[PDB]
Amino acid sequence: LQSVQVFGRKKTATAVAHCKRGNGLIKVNGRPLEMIEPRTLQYKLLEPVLLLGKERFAGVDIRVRVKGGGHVAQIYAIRQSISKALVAYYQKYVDEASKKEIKDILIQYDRTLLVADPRRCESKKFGGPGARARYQKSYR
Amino acid sequence: GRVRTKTVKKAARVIIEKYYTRLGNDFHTNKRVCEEIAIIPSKKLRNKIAGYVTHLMKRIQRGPVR
Amino acid sequence: IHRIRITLTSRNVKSLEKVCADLIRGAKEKNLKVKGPVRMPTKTLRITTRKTPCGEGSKTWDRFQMRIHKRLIDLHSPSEIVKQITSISIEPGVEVEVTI
Amino acid sequence: QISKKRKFVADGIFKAELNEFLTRELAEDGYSGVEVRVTPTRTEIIILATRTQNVL
Amino acid sequence: DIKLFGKWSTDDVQINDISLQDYIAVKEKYAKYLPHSAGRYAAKRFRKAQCPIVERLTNSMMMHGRNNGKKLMTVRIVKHAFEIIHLLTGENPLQVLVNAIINSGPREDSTRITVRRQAVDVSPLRRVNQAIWLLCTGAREAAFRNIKTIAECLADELINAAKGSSNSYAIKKKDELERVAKSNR
Amino acid sequence: KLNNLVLFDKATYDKLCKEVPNYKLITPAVVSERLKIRGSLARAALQELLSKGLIKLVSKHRAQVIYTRN
Amino acid sequence: GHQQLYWSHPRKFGQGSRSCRVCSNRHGLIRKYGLNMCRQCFRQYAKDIGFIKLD
Amino acid sequence: PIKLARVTKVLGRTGSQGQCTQVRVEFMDDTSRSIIRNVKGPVREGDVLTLLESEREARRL
Amino acid sequence: LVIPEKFQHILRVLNTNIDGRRKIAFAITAIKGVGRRYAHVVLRKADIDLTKRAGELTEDEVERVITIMQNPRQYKIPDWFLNRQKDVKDGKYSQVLANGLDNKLREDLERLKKIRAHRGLRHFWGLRVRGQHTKTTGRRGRT
Amino acid sequence: PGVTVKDVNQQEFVRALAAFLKKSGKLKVPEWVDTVKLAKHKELAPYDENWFYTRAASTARHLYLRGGAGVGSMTKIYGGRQRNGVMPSHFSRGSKSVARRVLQALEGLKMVEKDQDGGRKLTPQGQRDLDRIAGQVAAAN
RNA sequence: GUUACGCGACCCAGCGGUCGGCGUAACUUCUUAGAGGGACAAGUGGCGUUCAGCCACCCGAGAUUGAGCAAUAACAGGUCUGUGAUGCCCUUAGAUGUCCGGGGCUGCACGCGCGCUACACUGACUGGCUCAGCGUGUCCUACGCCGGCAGGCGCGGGUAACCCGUUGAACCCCAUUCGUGAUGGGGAUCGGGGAUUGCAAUUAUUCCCCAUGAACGAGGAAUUCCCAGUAAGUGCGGGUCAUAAGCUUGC
Ligand SMILES: [Zn+2]
Repeated sequence: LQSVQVFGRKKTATAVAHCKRGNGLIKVNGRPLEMIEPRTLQYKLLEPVLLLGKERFAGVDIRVRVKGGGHVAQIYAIRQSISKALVAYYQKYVDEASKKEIKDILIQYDRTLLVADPRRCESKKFGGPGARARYQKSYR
Repeated sequence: GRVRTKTVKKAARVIIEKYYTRLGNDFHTNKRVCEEIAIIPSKKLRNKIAGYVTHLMKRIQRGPVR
Repeated sequence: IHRIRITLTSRNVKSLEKVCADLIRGAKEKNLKVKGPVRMPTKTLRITTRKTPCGEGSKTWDRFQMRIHKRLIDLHSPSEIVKQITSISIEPGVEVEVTI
Repeated sequence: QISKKRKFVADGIFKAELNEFLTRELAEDGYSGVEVRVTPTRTEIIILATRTQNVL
Repeated sequence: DIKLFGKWSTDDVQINDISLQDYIAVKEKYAKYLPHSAGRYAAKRFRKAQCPIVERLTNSMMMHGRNNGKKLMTVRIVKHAFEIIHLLTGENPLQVLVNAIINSGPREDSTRITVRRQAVDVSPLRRVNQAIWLLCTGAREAAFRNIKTIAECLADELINAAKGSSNSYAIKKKDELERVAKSNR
Repeated sequence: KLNNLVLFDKATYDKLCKEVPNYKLITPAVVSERLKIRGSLARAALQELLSKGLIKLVSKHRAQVIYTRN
Repeated sequence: GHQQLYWSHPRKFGQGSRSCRVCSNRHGLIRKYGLNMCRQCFRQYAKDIGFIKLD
Repeated sequence: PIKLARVTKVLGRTGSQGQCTQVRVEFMDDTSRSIIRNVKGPVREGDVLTLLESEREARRL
Repeated sequence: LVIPEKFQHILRVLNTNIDGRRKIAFAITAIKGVGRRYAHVVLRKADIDLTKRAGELTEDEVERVITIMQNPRQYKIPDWFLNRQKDVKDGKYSQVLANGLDNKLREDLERLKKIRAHRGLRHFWGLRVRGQHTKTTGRRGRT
Repeated sequence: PGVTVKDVNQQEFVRALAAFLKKSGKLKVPEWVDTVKLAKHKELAPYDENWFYTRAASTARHLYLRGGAGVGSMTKIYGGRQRNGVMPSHFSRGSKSVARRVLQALEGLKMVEKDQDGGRKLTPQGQRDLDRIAGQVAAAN
């Protein structure tokens, strides 16, 4: 069999996508890709498909399992974990030029799709309520 | 704010005078040399000393160094 | 030949992994199969204190901390064999518990 | 039985109180420290000093 | 090809201003499917200059900290305000948004050098994003204690500023900051 | 202090079936302003002209609903 | 007092029941993990217990 | 009278609080004459300024 | 959705004159002793469809609504739901509405003052009752 | 062809299932359905006159995903934000007598059974009709 | 933990679709945590005494992450109410020792400081849908019955990557009702009832229900904090805790 499973993550939302050989199946936690909430962020999950075309997703089945984070973090985790899975599938089996043809499209559009943003929550300090904010000081 | 302190500049000059025959213009090569001839206590220091030796290798190659 | 599990809990990693790797190799010349040391996550104890004994000051705080490292190594052998490997001198920070 | 987050704590409270009594008791004969060897066999405590004959 | 909200093309969008065309980013390189990009813009200077101008707008709708991180709420405001601009005028709202920034850009300000002020010129990045400041706060206070909704008021604020009319809050504040600037040259 | 109609009288129901379907924009925020009617009529009134098919639904959301001429 | 009211007040909870195990203080006790030390006497012995100050 | 000018050099930041900066621009009528003006907001080299009142020459604030 | 001819702009179901323009679950809260929680279960026990405003109810329907709220034990409304529960004179479970709510407040406040309870002395002194701090708040109307 | 519950919209699926649970009128609706706040973090009665059918529909839908959910697992699903006037808000649980009478009325319809471990799991009869009601939602579009 | 496989449900025929249904074959990608690795201003181009260095760009996870530690000299800074750290003084049996009972530390013409909740439609309400992370536990809690609710009664589990717990958190998201009116915004004040903790609830301990429905329509002069996962919104732990967060400390 020809399968691969990569990850792609936002803050604490880790998403792993299993990429077998199959027929055009993209679903997340058992649910179809078009029915993932929030539906305001519908096109951010479809930026893998709308850029490259469905025909580059034709020979595979994609099954994304997602854990952690929040609603908006998990949308950016899925679209990264899809876009890194098709690159690993067109590398371990298909030619390096076929990888480079879609590596060029996914860097021209939204570098976040392949390189994870390293920003995490800066810790809270005892001066104030947040990381940087301080409690209000009074003189007289 | 990448100014190198005296403990990096003094240690790098004594290395080149003792081991000029081994050093080149590759950082990663001289990174492996600088841990071979020296008891450097930390890795982040080791990259700074090796990073200043390789900078000096170009100045030595063009002319003399004070 | 049955289940026998040894838990290794210490406060430092360096003394713990020295005791740890001493027990893997001890069952290797015994030709006793041993599943490698699984690593339980670190428990971290986080007392936070006001740092001045009076109450006057600019409200600094003192974050004490102590992390506990835990290791489990299991063998498959009767009690005739295992306790001899345990009987060696064990480093003073590391705690040993043998499960029957 | 006891919780192991409590067990490491109470062992620290053990040798802290132990080190504080031997500081007060052996203040006059160069006492320095206590090393603790809690074992399931006999627990040995080694008292470090420079006047052994006054510890004895 | 990349249509915003799946509906609005960026192909025919043209900037009829020489100055504000390096600094208004809606073309095919800057074409996105949603105005929720989650990009790192505020870590280097002038990197908001290549930020897409439709989602600098949705970032500025999150003010008055009652609704401060609710960016998904502000996308569906900008979504519905684009439907209304099409129903009222009949063209691509991305064209109307471009004309609402050009006509509302204060091209003369006045710094302080006790009271007397010197007329200075405005950089082409400042007069873009000060216009974004004016368009949103014109939409916000015109929608506050009114039954007229925020996506309705954001639409009409962009319609009136694209026409150059003196109805909207953005144009008359753009005109006030220039009249004060002219009287202390 | 403005008082609105909670129910249509005869002379404003006429404007509803005549003036309202000729608008480029039909939303309960605009319709309730031009007819001086309370905002819960303007939802019920525009769900009534939609059932006749005299207007065209272009979007629908829990925040607002947008119609147009037909 | 005599045997029936000299210590008769019930002390099974509250601050009257819990004292520092070192200096017999009643305030600022750290009850966490059975320490039962007042917070001043705690940070005196915090390294002898073995709490390493990392942050 | 329309005037469009192109920034060719940044000449440091001027002001009490340093709130603005001085530039050296070339007009787009002819690329020969150059005036110094003091613009506020972030400015790069090469971006276009529009000028209401030309010929003012911007003495130091 | 057109206005009826019998559309009552006002309704006097008690000594309170209530709006006819409000929806019926919220018009009858103008009556004292009826809040929004109580106003729904009276309208569920009368089976008025709550989408109707307070003007379009006929006189026979309003007569039924005022019957049910004045007799709550009879129409399957529980004892934990009422206003005066286990009354300090009769032991009754009743829902005082308009002036019976106003008359039994003073009857509860004069009873506390008559026996000179500490909760009754502070109603007479105009102070707070429920043990709040009075050093820094409630300074309105005290100068 | 073959459609499961997860293959279709969820917000329409409770609207299809609650019409089904009321149609086959065998569901045991208790007496106090007209006077409950439905949780002590709410403040009014639920606006739907028959909320029991749409609460029993969603409760039946949750057991298709995570079985072994007892009553204490059902107060967590229908928990929400309690506003405390001038004090800050907190999480608060749903009503236990609602979730108990819902699962017991789903027990008396033979959609659910009790489990060897805790909670109540669906029946194969319960897994049957949910996929069929989902087959009619996919039919509608 | 994953994948594979074996059964099992269900759907409509496939070495199909879903399953946190069940069991075991390879495996560490995801989880954990060890060892090493990695970034040095190294490379390129500028600028610079051609030094020290600086700017920009390539490549890259990263081209200043955030803390902790922190000198000499001080200050009549605070703490004798942390100490069986302590000099001197005072008291020492009708006690300034100590216990017990009751009260007070909450008292309200008023002034100020840190906060909380708000002034609503970018909202509230009622449903529906769907996502955390630190961390704690002999007290934490699963499940079953009872009650409308707070709660109660049974059975179990966890001294804890084992159980609670896949911590089904809020905001958000979708659908409802409302309609610019101190309104269904706001929830102060206060009446009546119901539970729980405790030796004791009155000066309401908290908790719940029903009623009551105040100022407040963005705040004068002033002034605080802050530049990136930051401000702000938003909820959740820990500390204090028999009962317990409008606080603080962390997530
Ligand atoms: Zn102490």
